[PDB]
Amino acid sequence: CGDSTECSNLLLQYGSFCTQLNRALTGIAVEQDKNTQEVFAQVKQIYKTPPIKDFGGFNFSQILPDPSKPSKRSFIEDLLFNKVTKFNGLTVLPPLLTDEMIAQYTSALLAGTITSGWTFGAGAALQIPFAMQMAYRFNGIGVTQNVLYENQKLIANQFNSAIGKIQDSLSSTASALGKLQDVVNQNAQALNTLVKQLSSNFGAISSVLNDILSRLDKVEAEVQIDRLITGRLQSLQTYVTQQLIRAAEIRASANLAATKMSECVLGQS
Amino acid sequence: STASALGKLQDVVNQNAQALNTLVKQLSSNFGAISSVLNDILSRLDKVEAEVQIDRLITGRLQSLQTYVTQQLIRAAEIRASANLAATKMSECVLGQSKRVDFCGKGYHLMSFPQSAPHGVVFLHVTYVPAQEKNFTTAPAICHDGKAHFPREGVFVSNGTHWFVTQRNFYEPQIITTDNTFVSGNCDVVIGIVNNT
Amino acid sequence: QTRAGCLIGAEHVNNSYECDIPIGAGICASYQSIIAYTMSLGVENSVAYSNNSIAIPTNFTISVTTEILPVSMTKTSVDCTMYI
Amino acid sequence: LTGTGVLTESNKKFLPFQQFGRDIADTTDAVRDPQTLEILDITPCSFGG
Ligand SMILES: *[C@@H]1O[C@H](CO)[C@@H](O[C@@H]2O[C@H](CO)[C@@H](O)[C@H](O)[C@H]2NC(C)=O)[C@H](O)[C@H]1NC(C)=O
Ligand SMILES: *[C@@H]1O[C@H](CO)[C@@H](O[C@@H]2O[C@H](CO)[C@@H](O)[C@H](O)[C@H]2NC(C)=O)[C@H](O)[C@H]1NC(C)=O
Ligand SMILES: *[C@@H]1O[C@H](CO)[C@@H](O[C@@H]2O[C@H](CO)[C@@H](O)[C@H](O)[C@H]2NC(C)=O)[C@H](O)[C@H]1NC(C)=O
Ligand SMILES: *[C@@H]1O[C@H](CO)[C@@H](O[C@@H]2O[C@H](CO)[C@@H](O)[C@H](O)[C@H]2NC(C)=O)[C@H](O)[C@H]1NC(C)=O
Ligand SMILES: *[C@@H]1O[C@H](CO)[C@@H](O[C@@H]2O[C@H](CO)[C@@H](O)[C@H](O)[C@H]2NC(C)=O)[C@H](O)[C@H]1NC(C)=O
Ligand SMILES: *[C@@H]1O[C@H](CO)[C@@H](O[C@@H]2O[C@H](CO)[C@@H](O)[C@H](O)[C@H]2NC(C)=O)[C@H](O)[C@H]1NC(C)=O
Ligand SMILES: *[C@@H]1O[C@H](CO)[C@@H](O)[C@H](O)[C@H]1NC(C)=O
Ligand SMILES: *[C@@H]1O[C@H](CO)[C@@H](O)[C@H](O)[C@H]1NC(C)=O
Repeated sequence: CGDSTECSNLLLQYGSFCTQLNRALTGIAVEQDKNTQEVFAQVKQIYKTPPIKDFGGFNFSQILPDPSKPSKRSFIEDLLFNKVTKFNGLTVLPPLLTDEMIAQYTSALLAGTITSGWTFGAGAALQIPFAMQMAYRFNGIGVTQNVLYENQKLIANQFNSAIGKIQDSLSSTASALGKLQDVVNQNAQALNTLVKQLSSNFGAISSVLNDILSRLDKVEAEVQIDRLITGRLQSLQTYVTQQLIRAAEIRASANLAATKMSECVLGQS
Repeated sequence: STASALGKLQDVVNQNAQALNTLVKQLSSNFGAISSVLNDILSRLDKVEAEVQIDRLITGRLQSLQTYVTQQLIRAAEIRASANLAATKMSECVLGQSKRVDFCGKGYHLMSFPQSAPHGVVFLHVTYVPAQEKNFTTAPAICHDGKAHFPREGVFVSNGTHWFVTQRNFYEPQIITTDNTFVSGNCDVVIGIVNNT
Repeated sequence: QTRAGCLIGAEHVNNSYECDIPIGAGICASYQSIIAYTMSLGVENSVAYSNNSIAIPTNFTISVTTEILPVSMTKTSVDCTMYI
Repeated sequence: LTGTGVLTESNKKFLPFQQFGRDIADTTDAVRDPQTLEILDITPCSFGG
């Protein structure tokens, strides 16, 4: 309608479509916070790594949080953030969890899984040196722990070189994060075409309510307004249905992600 | 005693009831017609004109019905996914012990029991959770006569004077003998080798 | 005034609790005169990590938990002539 | 042209034959006054939830 008494009166007797639309949108909006909470919020407490860093020769400085930065985001996170790239009744609501607490959950996970191991996923976190957690993790793929302790330095160097190569590949190669960019583009174009639909006659003499109201009388404008209302309602319904389908897909993906992080981070799948 | 522990099933039932109720209530709407009752608009009117009003009512009701069907379809897909997960839990946790972490209960899994519920299932998961920790002191390998010895299965600990081998999830000390140790090379490469007998 | 807008009828505090009514942008409220504040991710502890220390449990407990899964809904049929 | 909003000064420039500008969905963003001949931009009044 956009601030029209006549339009509100005409829309009133169209049942309760608007209530259903708002309810569906609110449900799918709550579902996002539900997804984020059920993914990240796996740990009862928040852990912090000790300042003294000596993990048997490995090096995690590029993935641990950097206290210098105000956001406490690790280097790889900053590279990722740099890699990835009006008002007509539609609004965008902020997420419940901001970036800083998300970073803190990631840091807590990443610092528990370094010193405690997998035990912090079941009961209370139990300290254990990293060079022995690797022996335990070899012992789980049919390779005896005999191998590791003669190859500590070679394995450490290979790990450092690999992580550096990952850093360089992420920094240089573009479009390495196509999936997230695709999701964002899909949402943006859906909103954009929904906005653009407002300039369609739909059979009416014009695409602006105020002008046809101001140029006509309140007997004949009825039909034109009705055509506009039904067309716009159809478009909005279509957009809502598409949103529902995409939300179901994203929920499936988030369930997969939660399973992956529960199985591979908190233990050896 | 504690209610509100069964939110999911109650929510499902309420959603179905609300959808049905609003579908029924949609009959009373006018959809731009002159009234929401067919008989009166038929009686008060004549032939070639009331047809338009009846068409308006028909198309409005048809749109409402299609919307209801689509919502039903989406909910059915969701319930199908949930039931597939339920069947998986039925198959691999009830009929056997599971290894994947945090799939059936928090902690190391022991078993499950199924119980019915008006439109679903209730799993009682019996799990295992340790407690009452200590510290002790660790060394990755023990070399006797210059050659290393790794434990066949367990981990090395000590209480200050005597070294012991144990398992990973329950404090249980044992003296060390060849029966639970195996040799590999000589102790000059591993970082953490400590003397013992 | 917050990042998500503003609150009228609430009084800000500088504490940290695991809140129950999420407001948004990290801010969230509680009753206790209604108050709003910054949520606490949890009680933060530091594991006394070193390279030569472990923590072996000496006792155990058995806990019986429950979970609930819907499996189906009611089966409905609708006519066309009778309804429309 | 009937509208409702808040008027403010527009720093843009119109061509002499230009009358008013719009950007998307027939949003008349800037308008020149018919008497004094200056362009002021229109922004919608504040709304929220
Ligand atoms: C761990 O990795 C970091 C990052 O690469 C290292 O820090 C850099 O080390 C190089 C070589 O020592 C220096 O030229 C850089 O100036 C360092 N950068 C910063 C920001 O400190 C760090 O030395 C590595 N540490 C270990 C033990 O491997
Ligand atoms: C093992 O001993 C350590 C100390 O060597 C104990 O560590 C405590 O950790 C908490 C958590 O940060 C600190 O508040 C205490 O001050 C530490 N105690 C000290 C330094 O004496 C630890 O509690 C002991 N037990 C276990 C299971 O780790
Ligand atoms: C560490 O554990 C060992 C194993 O029990 C203890 O050694 C025994 O200690 C008892 C009590 O003093 C004596 O009666 C036994 O004769 C000891 N046996 C041996 C083989 O030494 C030891 O006392 C413990 N030490 C500490 C510091 O806890
Ligand atoms: C565990 O870490 C500590 C601290 O880095 C190591 O202790 C150092 O060991 C070197 C090698 O002999 C000495 O030069 C230092 O003086 C020691 N410092 C302290 C504070 O103890 C220890 O060697 C490491 N142990 C293992 C098994 O990795
Ligand atoms: C374990 O004991 C052996 C021998 O008992 C040590 O090996 C040598 O011991 C002699 C006698 O004290 C020293 O002079 C040498 O310097 C030792 N060699 C080396 C390479 O250390 C060995 O050092 C002992 N290791 C530990 C961890 O106690
Ligand atoms: C392990 O924890 C259990 C749980 O409390 C302890 O069992 C209790 O032990 C006390 C002392 O004998 C009894 O009075 C209680 O009746 C026991 N609980 C139950 C439910 O029977 C057990 O003692 C602990 N074991 C150790 C070695 O500390
Ligand atoms: C505490 O909260 C009050 C009100 O929210 C605020 O005025 C004050 O600056 C905060 N900090 C301190 C140290 O009082
Ligand atoms: C428009 O005409 C009125 C009436 O004569 C006059 O007062 C006003 O100054 C004129 N404005 C301009 C811009 O010429």
